[PDB]
Amino acid sequence: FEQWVTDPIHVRPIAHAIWDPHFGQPAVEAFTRGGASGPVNIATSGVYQWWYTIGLRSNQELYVSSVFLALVS
Amino acid sequence: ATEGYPFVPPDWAPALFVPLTGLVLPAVGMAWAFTYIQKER
Amino acid sequence: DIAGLTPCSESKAYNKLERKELKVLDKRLKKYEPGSAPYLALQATKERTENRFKTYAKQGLLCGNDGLPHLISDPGLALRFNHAGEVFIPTFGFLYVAGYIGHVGRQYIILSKEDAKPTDKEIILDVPLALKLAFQGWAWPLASIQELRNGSLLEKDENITVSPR
Amino acid sequence: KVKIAVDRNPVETNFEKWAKPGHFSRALAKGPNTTTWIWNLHADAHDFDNHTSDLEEISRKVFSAHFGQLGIILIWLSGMYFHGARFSNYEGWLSDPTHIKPSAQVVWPIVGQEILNGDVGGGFQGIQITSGFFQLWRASGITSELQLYSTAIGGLVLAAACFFAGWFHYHKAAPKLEWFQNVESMLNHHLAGLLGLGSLAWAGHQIHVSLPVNKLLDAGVDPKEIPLPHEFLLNQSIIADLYPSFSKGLAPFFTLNWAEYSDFLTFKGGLNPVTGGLWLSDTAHHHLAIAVLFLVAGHQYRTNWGIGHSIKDILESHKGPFTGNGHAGLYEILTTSWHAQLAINLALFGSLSIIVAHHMYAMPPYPYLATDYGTQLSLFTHHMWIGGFCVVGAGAHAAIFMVRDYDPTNNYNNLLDRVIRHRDAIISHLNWVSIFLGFHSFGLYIHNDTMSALGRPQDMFSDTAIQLQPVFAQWIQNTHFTAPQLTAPNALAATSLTWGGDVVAVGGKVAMMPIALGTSDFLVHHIHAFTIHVTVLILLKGVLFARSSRLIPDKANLGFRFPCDGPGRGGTCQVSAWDHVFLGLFWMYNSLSIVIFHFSWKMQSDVWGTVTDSGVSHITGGNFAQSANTINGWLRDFLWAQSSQVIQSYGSALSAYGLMFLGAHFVWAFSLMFLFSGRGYWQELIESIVWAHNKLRVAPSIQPRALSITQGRAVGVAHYLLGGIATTWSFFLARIIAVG
Amino acid sequence: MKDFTTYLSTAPVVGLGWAIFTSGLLIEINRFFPDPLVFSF
Amino acid sequence: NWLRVDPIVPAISFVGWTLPSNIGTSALNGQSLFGAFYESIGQNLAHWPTGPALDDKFWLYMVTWHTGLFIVMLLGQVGVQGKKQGYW
Amino acid sequence: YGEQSKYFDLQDLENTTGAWDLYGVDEKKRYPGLQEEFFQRATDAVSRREALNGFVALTGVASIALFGLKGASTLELPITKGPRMEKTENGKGGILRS
Amino acid sequence: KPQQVIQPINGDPFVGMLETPVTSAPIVANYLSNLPAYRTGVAPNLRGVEIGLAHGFLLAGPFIKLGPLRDVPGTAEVVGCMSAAGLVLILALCLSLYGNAAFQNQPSMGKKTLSGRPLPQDPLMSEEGWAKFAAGFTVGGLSGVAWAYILTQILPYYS
Ligand code: CLA
Ligand code: CLA
Ligand code: CLA
Ligand code: CLA
Ligand SMILES: CC1=C(C/C=C(\C)CCC[C@H](C)CCC[C@H](C)CCCC(C)C)C(=O)c2ccccc2C1=O
Ligand code: SF4
Repeated sequence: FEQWVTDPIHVRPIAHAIWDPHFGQPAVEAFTRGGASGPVNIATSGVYQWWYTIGLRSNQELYVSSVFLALVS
Repeated sequence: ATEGYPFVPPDWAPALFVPLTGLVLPAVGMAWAFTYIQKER
Repeated sequence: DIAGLTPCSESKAYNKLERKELKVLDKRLKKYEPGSAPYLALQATKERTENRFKTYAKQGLLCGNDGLPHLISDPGLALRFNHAGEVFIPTFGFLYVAGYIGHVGRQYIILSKEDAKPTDKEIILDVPLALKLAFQGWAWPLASIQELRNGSLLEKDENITVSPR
Repeated sequence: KVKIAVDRNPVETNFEKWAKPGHFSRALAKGPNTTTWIWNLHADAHDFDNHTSDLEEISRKVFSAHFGQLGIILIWLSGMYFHGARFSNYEGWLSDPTHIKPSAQVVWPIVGQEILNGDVGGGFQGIQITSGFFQLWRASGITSELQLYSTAIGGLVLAAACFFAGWFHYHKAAPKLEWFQNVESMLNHHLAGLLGLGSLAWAGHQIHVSLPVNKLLDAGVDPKEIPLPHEFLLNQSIIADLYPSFSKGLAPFFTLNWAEYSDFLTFKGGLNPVTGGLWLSDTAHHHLAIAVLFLVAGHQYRTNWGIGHSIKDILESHKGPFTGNGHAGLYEILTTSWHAQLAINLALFGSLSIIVAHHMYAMPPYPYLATDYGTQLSLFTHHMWIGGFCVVGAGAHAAIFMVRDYDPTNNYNNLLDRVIRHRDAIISHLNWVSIFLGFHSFGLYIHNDTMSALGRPQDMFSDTAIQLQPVFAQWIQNTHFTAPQLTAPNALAATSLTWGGDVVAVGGKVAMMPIALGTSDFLVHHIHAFTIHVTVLILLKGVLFARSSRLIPDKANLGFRFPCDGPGRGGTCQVSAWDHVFLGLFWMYNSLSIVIFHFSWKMQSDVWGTVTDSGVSHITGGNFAQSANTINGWLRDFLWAQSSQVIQSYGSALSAYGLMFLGAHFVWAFSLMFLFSGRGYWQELIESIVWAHNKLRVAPSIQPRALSITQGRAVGVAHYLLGGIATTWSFFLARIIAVG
Repeated sequence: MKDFTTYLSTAPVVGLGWAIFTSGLLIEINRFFPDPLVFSF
Repeated sequence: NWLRVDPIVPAISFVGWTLPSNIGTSALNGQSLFGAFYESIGQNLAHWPTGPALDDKFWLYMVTWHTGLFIVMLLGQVGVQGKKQGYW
Repeated sequence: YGEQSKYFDLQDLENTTGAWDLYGVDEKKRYPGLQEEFFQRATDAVSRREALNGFVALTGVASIALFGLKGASTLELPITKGPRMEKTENGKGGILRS
Repeated sequence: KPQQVIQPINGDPFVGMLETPVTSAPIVANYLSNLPAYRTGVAPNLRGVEIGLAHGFLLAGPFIKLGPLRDVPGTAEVVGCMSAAGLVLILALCLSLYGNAAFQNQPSMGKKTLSGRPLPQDPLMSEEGWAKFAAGFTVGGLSGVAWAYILTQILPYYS
């Protein structure tokens, strides 16, 4: 999210990391998209654009949002 | 952790969490549900 | 020149499409002697292509950004501009025949229902009455209007099977 | 004992029963009160069992029905010969078969159809045909269009004779039931007479007509100066130079010196390199030996002169202790039930059509047929599907016999009764082998797809990775390749080039080349075995449970084709054997579609292609050994790598194949209404439409009704099968015409 | 003739006669006249 | 259940000895079909860690001889039991 | 039961319904005597279904937690190894994101 | 003398089986009656010990031979064995669940061996008896997995 904030037109959104133990060695390498280290999945949900539009910048704020929504749940 | 203090994720969090929720959690769900549906009276 | 569509007579893509079709049609012409019957069929096809391109132009037809002619559907706009031949007059042209079939089917249904075992008449057609009604259906809208006012066209729902909800 | 019992004039020749369309059934003889009367009229039209309970009238009806079908087929064949005589380029194709595509259908210039008259070569335009009639007319020696005209007129004359024969043998002189029950005479006359006489006549025609014409055709002689076959027939001098054994003149035949006939009755393995088809001398000796085998087999049964075999004695004498009564009553069933004989004949006809397709794709029996990839593919696929349809109909009519003509009085402990007794064991074991084959074929496919997707090709079931080598098929191939060396020393070469070591090619294109079998062929063959086991499970379960079942004990009294027994027992929908056949039609469709996909891909990737000086290049890149192990590989490299010519066929000679493809898509998709849905919703919608037509007094006298549940299932399966068949037909023909 | 023309009057023959008439009419219109798009006389 | 089912009688093992006498030492091509089978099992025993290959001729003789054997013992069993029961 | 033709008697209905053990014997302690108590003491601590369901779950959750945390990266499973340099850019039709 | 080999069981043509040479063969009947699952007088834990030993010895093979790490030498023989042990634990859990499910009631009708003489009750058909059987099954499976492991360590041939 920070890399998306710095460059939205270039850096792709990432949804979640992919920890599948049945993955092969080319499979781990071919899914480190978005300038990441581990195997990650590209986000197409649009929450990156929405959260950049509403002023969320740092992942600390997203952590606070997650814990607040867990509390309200 | 710095700037991540709510629900601190370790580096081994996926490698540990994925097999309980793909392995142990479905097994407990299966056993509990099977004891539920087969319960007499 | 409505909705940003140039006329077919002054469209570059229309003429480029015509040149492309003439090129591929003449490509097959080089594989046959001119005195052969496939050559005559290909020549007749090319003549039909040239006649179609000529007749589609200079008739008020228009096209836009594709070289393929477009049809104007709005009445009034197709009446103020010369575009009534596209869909406006075919609308009444189809409706006349569509009302022709509906009227002769109605008269045959009415005539057959006032007859013993009328279910047989649907699978055993009678030719002289059907052909007489076929040639007595030119004035279908005139028969349809007079039956509409007097209740012979319609039927009150007290003798109509209705759902029990 | 065997005689000709014929009743003269049983039915008057008049249009009295033509006046009333509903006359065969007493239920339909009243009138068309509902719209289901029409569908019952066209459905029970040829069902002769409920028309009358007399077997003699049914036998006469089916005899003249076969006469009418024979006349129809003769009319169709005469029309094909007339089309080849008038609208064809057969004269041009004879002088150049490797460069001029066959064409025998000419369209009209009425509405844009002039683009369908493709440039097939030879100064001719028309629809490029795929039936391979030109190859047949080159094998059976035919030079000019006059001969095709004569054949067409003779076929029309014989078709009129067959229709007159049906009219005579029903309305004028109808045989009695004892005439039809002469099974021994029937078998002797259709073994020695029909098959044997036809084989001997064809062998004589090949020897006296086709052999000199084909000997002069592949030698470079133009067909214009080739002598007509009557010159070869009458004059021994002209036939003596082409074949020196004709100078002997029937001396070695009666003096038992048949080794002198080794010039035109040869025993050669392989194909003629000039044409690509089988040697006509080999086919002549083949049909002569077949005529011998059918002449000797046609004198086996006893009819009127004491000697022979009685089929009842043969059946009742073969009794083995694990079977109790052994074939005890089957003679009584097969002499009294038309449907049992229909099931047997349809099953054997369908299987033999499957053998026909396989053995034409294996050994092409026609000149310039192997290089014509379209004709070979079309023949294989068409006879494939016709064989499947005949097998499914065999199952259907077996189930019909089970429902109607089966009685428990004659059979107590025979084979049929014991098959009824242990039907649950058969169905359970068939289900087990079904699940086993399905898992270790399709799960192997899914596992290969997953290991490809997971980036681990070394864990796949491929040749590069761990492999399942078909050792038995490859050993059979090696044995057949080495069969002429030891076990058949008089054969020149191998019986086919499936297992050979040489590649034949006519006109720069590969005619037939050796076929390599790997892991992918193993997977597809066991997929085929799985699919056929499922389809035979469905058909056999429908036949076995048609009479009675643990669910519905009184299914026999409910008829063969009934929709259901109601929503009782949780819902007994599709419980009839007719619905079992209805599902077996789709399973047949899946089986034969996968089979012909395997055929097309394997032959395009490992057999068909254009030969070069630097090796042999196939149509594809030889990717069957690398892409047929996965479902995505199958999809991308067969259905997507091909069909690029069908989509771009527009504006060309084969655009009608694209139109047919999309119409087939339409009909295949339109069928799923009649498959998913039911009747009550459609009946209520029809009620609303009936109210609409009632409001302004256009109410039909015949009440509009929704289609029956069996009627709806029949419409759905018919539209589905027609759409799928036309889809595969259009795709296969467009791909094989634009490329091959 | 009556017995045969009663069969001639049933629906399948009517399913041909209308079909042959309308089909041939449209063939002759599309044949003698070319393919048009506009009804501009 | 009358444990004589599939009756083990040593008389039908005698018919398994006639086929090596009939097929074997009966000239024809080479020496015999059973003689060729004997030569094939002779040379196959040399490569004990491996087995016969696809190009080997051993499988043809083995399969042909073994279906001939199975046919002759099946027919002998059928005949010798039809004689006893009354089936002939 | 089965005197001449009868298959039902209503006092030995265990025979009437067809409940028959086709393969059943009552021979006790076929294994040698010293062999049982080695395995009889093996089962007695896990004979209860509560002790067995717990033990399977005890070896279940612990070994599952052992995998990934310690089970992976010792077998060199290709999920905790990392890439060399693959798949930073994406898009063959241009744009070239990331 | 027809030799009617195919006959119903106990002369009863009303029930499911018919006595067939697949069933009525003395060798097959003796082999099936001597299998541990049909030794009714033996305790169910002693049944489960042999059954689990045989099944855990057989289940190790495919995991070692066709496992994901089969090409890695020295480690395939341990990964296959611990995966086989995990499969044995899964089967033991499902066996215990079946023992809970199918024996929450009490059977009332005996098995009736041929020509009578039935014992009171199979201990395998009980709740605690099937629990002991599953305990014997998991102990036997673990011991068989360990035995197939040590047989892959010491060897004169292959693995
Ligand atoms: C000439 C007879 C006739 C007449 C006057 C009508 C009139 C009507 N029908 Mg009906 N219809 C007919 C025959 C007829 N239908 C037949 C034969 C069928 C079966 C295919 C249907 C199936 C049908 C459905 C499924 C629906 C209608 C609907 C309608 C209404 C919409 C108008 C329309 O064009 O519908 C469209 C009609 C069709 C698409 C059917 C076309 C079939 C052909 C043209 C009819 C052939 C009749 C024949 C030539 C007459 C014999 C002539 C005589 C001299 C021998 C209207 C009340 C709709 C409704 O409820 O609207 C309120 C509706 O949903 N109809
Ligand atoms: C040797 C004598 C002989 C021959 C050649 C045939 C030939 C045939 N029979 Mg058979 N039949 C025979 C004796 C013979 N029959 C006897 C003795 C009986 C009484 C037991 C029957 C009873 C019988 C029945 C009940 C049926 C047949 C049918 C058929 C046809 C099957 C169609 C087919 O396979 O495609 C081959 C197709 C062709 C070869 C097309 C050419 C057909 C030609 C014109 C027939 C010429 C053969 C004929 C015997 C010549 C003498 C007839 C004379 C009075 C003109 C075939 C033509 C079926 C049928 O109805 O078809 C007629 C059928 O259902 N047969
Ligand atoms: C040797 C060939 C043969 C013979 C003699 C019979 C004879 C018979 N069968 Mg059998 N059958 C056969 C082959 C044969 N069948 C095959 C190959 C199949 C598999 C498809 C079946 C499946 C079958 C079933 C499932 C049933 C029968 C039934 C019947 C009986 C009446 C059939 C009838 O009235 O049809 C009437 C004729 C029609 C309905 C016309 C067929 C139209 C089809 C549905 C569509 C054809 C479309 C065409 C291929 C392409 C046109 C495209 C379109 C756009 C124009 C009769 C005993 C029925 C019965 O009651 O038996 C006693 C029955 O339930 N048969
Ligand atoms: C491609 C479509 C498709 C597929 C896959 C199936 C699948 C099935 N049908 Mg069906 N069928 C279909 C369409 C299809 N149907 C349609 C449209 C019809 C209407 C005509 C029918 C008519 C029909 C009949 C009449 C019969 C079947 C039967 C079957 C079974 C065959 C099982 C077998 O041997 O294969 C093996 C199993 C499969 C191919 C299923 C997929 C297995 C994959 C590879 C997964 C492997 C294991 C996996 C890892 C487990 C996942 C674990 C997870 C839960 C965590 C199966 C349940 C038959 C039956 O009951 O069995 C004898 C039967 O009699 N079907
Ligand atoms: C659609 C549908 C119907 C409704 C379909 C009906 C009533 C059949 C309609 C047949 C029509 C009337 C045949 C003729 C079609 C056209 C009128 C032909 C046009 C030809 C042109 C030249 C005009 C069912 O009755 C049904 C029953 C059971 C399962 C599924 C279904 C089902 O899916
Ligand atoms: S849904 Fe139809 S086929 Fe099924 S039980 Fe009901 S009425 Fe019968």
